[PDB]
Amino acid sequence: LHKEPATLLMYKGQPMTFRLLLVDTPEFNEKYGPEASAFEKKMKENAKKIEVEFDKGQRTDKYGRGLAYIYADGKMVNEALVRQGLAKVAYVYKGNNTHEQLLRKAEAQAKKEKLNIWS
Repeated sequence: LHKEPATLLMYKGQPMTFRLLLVDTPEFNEKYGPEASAFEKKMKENAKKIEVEFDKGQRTDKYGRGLAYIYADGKMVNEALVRQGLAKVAYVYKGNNTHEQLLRKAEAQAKKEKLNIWS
């Protein structure tokens, strides 16, 4: 796996929608929805540099969205949302799952700390 540059996303010169692989933030109309969006936006904007990392499976979902691990100055958005209790670890049968245990760990930390979603 490898990281690629992106800018505020602009990927290889085009804007695409990106989805956060292996994590399920609540939607805008759900509890913690707004706080999840706001955590994520701030982390992206304040970042000096943004990077996208594809997994070894499909690169796009059925909606056309990039399935990726997104990194702000070397910190994984996906994981930090999850650690904040602001996303749950998503289900995956197989394939696009390389950071699963890393992310499970964060969730555990968040759950035992009773943060946001777990409360």
